[PDB]
Amino acid sequence: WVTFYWHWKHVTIWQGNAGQFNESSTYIMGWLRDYLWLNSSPLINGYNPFGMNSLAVWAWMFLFGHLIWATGFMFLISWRGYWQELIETLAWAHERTPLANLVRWKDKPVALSIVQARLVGLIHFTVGYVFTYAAFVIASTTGKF
Amino acid sequence: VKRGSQVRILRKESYWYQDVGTVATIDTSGIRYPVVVRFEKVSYSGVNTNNFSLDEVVEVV
Amino acid sequence: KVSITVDKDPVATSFEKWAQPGHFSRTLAKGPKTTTWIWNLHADAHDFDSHTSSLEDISRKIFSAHFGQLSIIFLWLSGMYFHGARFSNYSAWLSNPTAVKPSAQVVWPIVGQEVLNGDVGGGFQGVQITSGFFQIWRASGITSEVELYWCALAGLLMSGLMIFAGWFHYHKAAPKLEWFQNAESMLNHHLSGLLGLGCLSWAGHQIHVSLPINKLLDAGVAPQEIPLPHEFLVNRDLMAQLYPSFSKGLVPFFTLNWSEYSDFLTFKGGLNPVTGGLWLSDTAHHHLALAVLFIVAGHMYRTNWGIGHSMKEILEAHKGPFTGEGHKGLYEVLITSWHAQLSINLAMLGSLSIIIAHHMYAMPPYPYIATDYPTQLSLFTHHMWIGGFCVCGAAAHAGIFMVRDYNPAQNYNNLLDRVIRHRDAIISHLNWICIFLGFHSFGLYIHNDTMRALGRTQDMFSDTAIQLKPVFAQWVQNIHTVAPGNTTPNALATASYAFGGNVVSVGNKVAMMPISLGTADFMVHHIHAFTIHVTVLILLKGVLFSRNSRLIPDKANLGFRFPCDGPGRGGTCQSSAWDSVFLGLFWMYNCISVVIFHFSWKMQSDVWGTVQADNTVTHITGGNFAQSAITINGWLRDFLWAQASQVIQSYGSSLSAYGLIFLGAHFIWAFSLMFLFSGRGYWQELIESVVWAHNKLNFAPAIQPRALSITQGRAVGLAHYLLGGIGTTWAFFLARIISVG
Amino acid sequence: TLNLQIPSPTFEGSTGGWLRAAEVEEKYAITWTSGKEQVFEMPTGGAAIMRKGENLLYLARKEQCLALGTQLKTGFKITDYKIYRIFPSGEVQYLHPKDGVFPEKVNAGRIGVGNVSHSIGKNLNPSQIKFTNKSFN
Amino acid sequence: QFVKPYNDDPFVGNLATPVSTSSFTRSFLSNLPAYRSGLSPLLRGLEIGMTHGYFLVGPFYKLGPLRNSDVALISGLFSSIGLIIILAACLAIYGVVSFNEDDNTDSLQTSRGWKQFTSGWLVGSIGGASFAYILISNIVFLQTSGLNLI
Amino acid sequence: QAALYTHHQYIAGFLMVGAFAHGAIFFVRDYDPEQNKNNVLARMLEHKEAIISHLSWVSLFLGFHTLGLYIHND
Amino acid sequence: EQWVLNPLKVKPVAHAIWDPHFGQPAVKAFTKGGVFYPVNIATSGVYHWWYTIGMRTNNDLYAGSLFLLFLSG
Ligand code: CLA
Ligand code: CLA
Ligand code: CLA
Ligand code: CLA
Ligand code: CLA
Ligand SMILES: CC1=CCCC(C)(C)[C@H]1/C=C/C(C)=C/C=C/C(C)=C/C=C/C=C(C)/C=C/C=C(C)/C=C/C1=C(C)CCCC1(C)C
Ligand SMILES: CC1=CCCC(C)(C)[C@H]1/C=C/C(C)=C/C=C/C(C)=C/C=C/C=C(C)/C=C/C=C(C)/C=C/C1=C(C)CCCC1(C)C
Ligand SMILES: CC1=C(C/C=C(\C)CCC[C@H](C)CCC[C@H](C)CCCC(C)C)C(=O)c2ccccc2C1=O
Repeated sequence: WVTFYWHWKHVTIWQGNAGQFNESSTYIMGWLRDYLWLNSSPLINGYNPFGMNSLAVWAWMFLFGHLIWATGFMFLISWRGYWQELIETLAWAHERTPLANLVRWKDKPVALSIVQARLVGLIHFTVGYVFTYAAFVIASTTGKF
Repeated sequence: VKRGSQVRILRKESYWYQDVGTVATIDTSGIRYPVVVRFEKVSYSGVNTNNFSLDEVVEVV
Repeated sequence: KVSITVDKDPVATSFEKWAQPGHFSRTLAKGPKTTTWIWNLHADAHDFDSHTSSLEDISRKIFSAHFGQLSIIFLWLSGMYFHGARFSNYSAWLSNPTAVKPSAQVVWPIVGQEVLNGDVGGGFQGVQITSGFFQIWRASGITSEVELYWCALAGLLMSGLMIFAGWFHYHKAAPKLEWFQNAESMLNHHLSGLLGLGCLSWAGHQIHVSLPINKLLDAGVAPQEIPLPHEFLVNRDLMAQLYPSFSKGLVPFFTLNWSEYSDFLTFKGGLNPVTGGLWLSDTAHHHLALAVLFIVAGHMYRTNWGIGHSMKEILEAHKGPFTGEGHKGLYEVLITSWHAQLSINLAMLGSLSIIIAHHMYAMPPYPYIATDYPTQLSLFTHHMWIGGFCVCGAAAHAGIFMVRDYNPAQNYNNLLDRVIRHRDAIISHLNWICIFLGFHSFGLYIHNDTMRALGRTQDMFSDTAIQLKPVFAQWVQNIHTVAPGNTTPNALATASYAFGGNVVSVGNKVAMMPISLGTADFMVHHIHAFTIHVTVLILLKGVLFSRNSRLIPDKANLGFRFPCDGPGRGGTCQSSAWDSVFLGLFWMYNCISVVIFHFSWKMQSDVWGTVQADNTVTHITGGNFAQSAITINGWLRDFLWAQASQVIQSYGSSLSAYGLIFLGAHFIWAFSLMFLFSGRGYWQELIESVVWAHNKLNFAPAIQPRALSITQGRAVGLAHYLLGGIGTTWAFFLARIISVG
Repeated sequence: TLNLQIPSPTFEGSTGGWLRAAEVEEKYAITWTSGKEQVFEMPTGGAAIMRKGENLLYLARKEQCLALGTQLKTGFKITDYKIYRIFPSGEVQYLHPKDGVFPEKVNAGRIGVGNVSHSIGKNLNPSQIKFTNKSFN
Repeated sequence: QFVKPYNDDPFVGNLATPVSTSSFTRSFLSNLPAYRSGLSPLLRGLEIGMTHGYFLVGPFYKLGPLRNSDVALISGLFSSIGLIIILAACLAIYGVVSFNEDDNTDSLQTSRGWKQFTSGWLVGSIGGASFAYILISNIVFLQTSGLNLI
Repeated sequence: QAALYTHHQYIAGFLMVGAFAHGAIFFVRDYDPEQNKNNVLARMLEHKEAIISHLSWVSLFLGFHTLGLYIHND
Repeated sequence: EQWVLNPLKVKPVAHAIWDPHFGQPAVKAFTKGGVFYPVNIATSGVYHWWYTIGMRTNNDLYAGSLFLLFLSG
């Protein structure tokens, strides 16, 4: 919230249309339309079917952040017992498969712990958060000015 | 304290700490926690009764 | 013997139990010591199998609940018909269907919400509707608000009849378990009577009412000038003008001279050039043939007269060397468990809903529905969602059967037992195939995104680069295009113009044109496969491991819906079939969202559009799907960012409601994550602090406040997640399509 | 002691049985007498037929063995089920009915392990047992 | 009838099925190098690597970054060699970590046996990749996948 | 400028979360009630319920009314 | 050195890019610094910071890096 506020206010001032913030900041559709949707254009056009520019890296990292964020959703919504009962079947399959039972694990493959899963999901969520916004802020500022 | 008396709990770990219950029985055999207190408020585990010692209960007025 | 036996006055109608919530349950009838009691009341309201051990009681409750549901549905239909009769622009739409937007809802002018009464057309301003009721009525031959009023009256009368029947068959004449356990008789009657006579009556209605009225409407006659259906019924000469074979009568029918009816019973195929829908003269023949088929099918089972089959004999006779006893015990399982039947019926109903969505878009069945793009999109996505939910419910009730009504004694070395005895092979192989599909379907999109970002556009998986052509789908499309005259000799046109052919245009707008499949279509189809397979993995894994597993050998004792089995064994969270349904519902949402997005973009980019005087069609998006749908950036920019403009710029318009619902659905979706990412201990401790605050003021509820159970927290999170996501897509789709059509 | 010649409950096979870890680390066994040939549910998955007389069954986990025992005790009325643990060396040990009587009822001879002489509220704090060998008890 | 307990053991985590215990399956598995009798771990590795480094050159040759270049085949061989080295390293670390130095007489489940297996696999893989490179460079039908006959 | 501001604000939030986490860790591990007999720290623990309940009330206050004004404007 | 002349016109480059995955289009797209090789443009403000401090030549920055290596040691 803090950085959204800072960035939108300063972007509007830099382009000289501070009235846009003054008028659209009062409802959430204003933020969704005149700040996110409006300023994501150069970033999402970093690469396109018709070419690419230097912002392509930031577009790729934007999508990267979305991906890792949604991946963290996995660890945060899905909990251990399901994965443990699935890894059991996987271990059975490996032990029972010819030409791959010649190889065996030295550490029993188990599911992640409860606290471990919370931490991994939190880390994925945080990395997505930070990388998505870093891309957005740098690419939109560089494409607008 | 005697049977059918209101007693406030003084056990810190108790769901009814500093809360009032009714003494249902006091066993004089010599067990660790003789008094038995009933409560109207159920605990998280769903039990409305417990066994307390004489030093963990104070009669109310 | 298939016979009727009922108990008279089993339950006395009285309000005594209306004032005793939880009466149905022994643990709940005591009273609410905590707030968990309130939630349990609703979670266990309709779990009749946990109220009593009496199959007769459960079956009677289910019968009456079905009657109540039918009354509710009839009330719904009567309301829709009444709104069409009183609060709609149906007559104006009949006059000019291609210019006035259908509308049957009006809002009151209270807080400025009157803006939602947009200029739909026909001198009428209301809320544009996307349910297709106007086209249903036009196909039915309705041309007045009087007929719609009579339809609403019939719906209300049927709702009353259904509610009375439910009360009567619970409290006055409740059938017995021997009455309920008549699978042969029930299937005979459903197939023959319900379905066969329903489609026979509908064929008669189409032959006597819909066909001539729609013939005149397509001829351009005014709805006021068209005669009335009883005029058509009693004036065989008037009908013999439009369809000259009614002068012949029913002698051709009874002499098997059926070709005499080719004028109104034909196999034309294609789409009506004027309306853009299917030929009602084809639908009449379709329903007549279905009536014959169903009435014949309903004579297969033995009831009272020796002739017929016994499903027990059939099932027990169907066994082989890989299956041991085969289908033995399944007849008993299915006539003793309502949950097994519910699972089968829900799976079939959901699959049917999905099939219906696909067909009803490619073969627009109603007059003027194909060029009503909002109606088409809305119906497709709606029925897709219903299908997904029904499939997930089928998984849930399969798990419930496995936990509750599964008995190993009665299932020994049959198919069910053998499945449970090699569940590990099934789940391991499905795991591998899910991983393989995920890789070779999504890593392809990732490869394309990275190559387009690196400037190696010649290394992508695109039609202009490395190609992944769905040659099999294109081959099937070619077959269906060339079938008319060759493999369906007596059909004039293809079943759907989506396979190929000429564009069908109504009102200078595409109704249905060929849909071309390329690399992007190959990719999206394999992603559909991936998502369906993963959902199946979750649901089937839960169902198969409902009773026991290497982790929890005694899980049926814990039940179908339990939170966990503790932090031991490493952690046993979400190890129940209920939690499998929960995760599989998340994944069904994923699958259906991708499916409906694929439909929306593909249809707006390669089917829908306006046709110029040059015969060339310009589409809503204009071919952006072929070269943009191959990259996640393409989907994010050319579909979501590009098409969200209509909904985010809807303030001040009649779609401002769609904008507001867009934002509110976002709110609910985010609000779900509080329940999904969190646990019960934190909220119970926060409630402890709040209760201290309340006690400091010498008051607190007698019903002690408790945080939601673990299962209930998961359920609330999932419900809010699904509502928010589906509502966001709802607002987005409706705003976009009502703005650009 | 355990007799390795007791027949087995004529199971048809499953993929939920024991694996290489049973041959390498530990393999549990359960023996019980049945008055007739009933159908019971394997803790691993599937149905099996117990024989009239003694029945021996091999599992990978003590929890599986005890779940089967609980099923026999509650569903059926068999309570002579004994549980053993077998190592690759052939060191079959005896576990359930440890003293010949189920743990749910007191028996003379047992010694209390893990019993504490106060309530949980009297536990010490980690600050008090920090950098020391004291126990929070 | 066709599906039965594994090795007549009803309680082992396996089932005897046509795919798992048929005559064709047993013959094929028992005649593969990983199971054939008499082969040294080195010869097993030789055969397996020969077989694997052959198929590796094609995917790299026909879909690699330099596939539309005149150095596509050499690039492919080179990338196969790199992957073979990586997999040989994997085999070596797996051998040193999993198998302790006790001597079980080269049974492929020993330190010495696995060392011989990985050495043979490396040699055979590099040799097979080179053989495939030679054949592709010299035969047009393989460079065009048959599109020379068109 | 935008990159620097976002950078330092995110670092600030991480550091604040860590400060509170390590305060909790101190309470779990290093707190000696007998040593902190009725000083400011023991008093914080004494009226933790008041602190938490009033913090919850102010959170609900702010949330309810800020979100309500935003929705009204929307 | 060419940024300290027209700091309001020249974009400050952080470091060169050497990625064997870049195509010619990407190499060209990232040669925006007038340096004749693909580069990243710094967003950390170290250029402005050092210019204010008193750094003018690349030798000053190199000596600073040498000193900081010595201090790490
Ligand atoms: C300088 C300050 C400082 C110091 C000295 C410590 C010291 C300590 N903290 Mg930490 N802590 C800090 C700041 C600090 N903390 C901050 C700012 C936070 C808030 C985020 C925390 C939150 C915190 C918690 C919640 C806990 C600790 C714990 C601990 C102790 C154990 C550390 C441990 O487990 O290592 C962890 C070792 C690691 C290698 C960390 C792995 C995860 C990190 C975050 C990497 C993830 C990023 C990923 C790699 C990037 C991917 C990039 C992408 C492009 C691919 C230790 C005394 C733990 C403890 O013992 O408590 C009793 C504990 O439970 N700390
Ligand atoms: C609660 C869920 C729900 C809701 C709200 C709706 C809502 C709607 N459906 Mg329905 N629908 C649902 C579930 C639902 N459907 C399911 C589960 C199915 C699959 C069986 C269908 C199948 C379906 C069809 C085939 C059609 C609709 C249509 C409609 C629309 C018009 C309503 C109407 O009166 O149509 C009245 C419906 C008809 C005139 C068509 C009836 C033809 C079917 C084949 C009859 C089947 C009856 C039979 C007894 C069902 C059991 C079959 C089983 C034994 C195999 C409306 C948007 C119609 C539409 O889109 O119109 C534009 C439409 O044609 N729906
Ligand atoms: C033919 C359809 C059908 C039928 C007859 C049943 C019947 C049953 N189901 Mg259900 N079920 C169905 C479909 C069906 N199901 C489907 C499609 C799914 C997949 C989602 C499920 C998934 C499912 C599960 C996972 C479980 C059941 C259970 C049950 C039993 C008790 C349910 C209960 O008490 O509900 C009472 C009613 C409620 C609690 C109300 C729930 C409604 C929620 C809160 C959402 C409503 C939102 C609504 C649409 C409005 C949104 C708009 C917003 C702005 C307000 C009962 C036998 C339970 C069971 O048997 O447990 C032992 C159980 O655990 N079902
Ligand atoms: C974007 C978010 C996300 C992602 C990536 C995944 C990924 C997965 N989920 Mg899902 N899941 C999600 C959200 C997500 N989930 C959420 C929110 C939930 C909670 C409802 C779940 C709940 C859930 C369940 C309950 C299950 C899954 C399953 C799966 C697996 C499907 C098949 C597979 O392995 O595909 C593989 C493909 C991918 C993981 C895509 C990314 C990989 C790319 C294309 C390749 C990158 C590799 C790269 C070269 C590595 C280099 C490293 C280093 C050099 C830098 C997979 C691990 C199912 C499963 O495991 O069945 C097999 C399963 O049972 N998920
Ligand atoms: C947008 C998503 C969202 C929302 C709305 C909330 C809301 C809340 N969170 Mg947060 N939370 C979220 C996401 C969200 N959270 C996430 C993703 C997490 C990570 C797991 C958390 C984790 C979390 C924790 C750990 C805590 C909170 C707390 C709070 C409260 C903060 C005070 C406040 O704003 O009160 C104002 C209330 C609101 C903004 C919600 C009101 C919603 C509507 C507008 C009210 C009207 C309802 C309407 C009449 C219903 C009609 C529908 C019906 C017919 C079905 C509040 C209940 C704290 C708390 O409980 O403090 C008291 C707390 O301890 N949250
Ligand atoms: C399962 C199935 C279904 C449908 C029918 C189908 C046939 C496709 C069948 C599948 C068949 C499959 C998967 C066939 C694949 C065959 C493969 C990978 C064959 C590989 C052959 C390898 C060959 C020659 C290697 C030759 C190597 C040589 C000389 C190496 C020599 C050398 C070595 C080893 C070391 C020193 C250097 C030197 C002297 C060059
Ligand atoms: C000087 C001046 C100039 C302009 C006019 C103005 C009126 C502003 C005037 C006055 C300014 C003043 C008085 C500013 C006030 C700022 C203050 C008081 C800032 C303080 C912020 C406090 C913070 C973060 C506290 C965080 C606390 C934490 C982690 C506590 C963690 C802990 C916990 C949870 C358990 C025990 C251990 C420990 C570590 C203590
Ligand atoms: C927020 C939250 C709570 C606290 C929320 C509670 C106790 C909900 C109580 C809400 C009131 C009583 C509902 C009535 C007010 C609503 C505004 C009206 C809508 C609800 C009805 C439609 C049922 C939990 O208890 C919990 C438990 C387990 C996992 C996650 C969570 C969780 O996320």
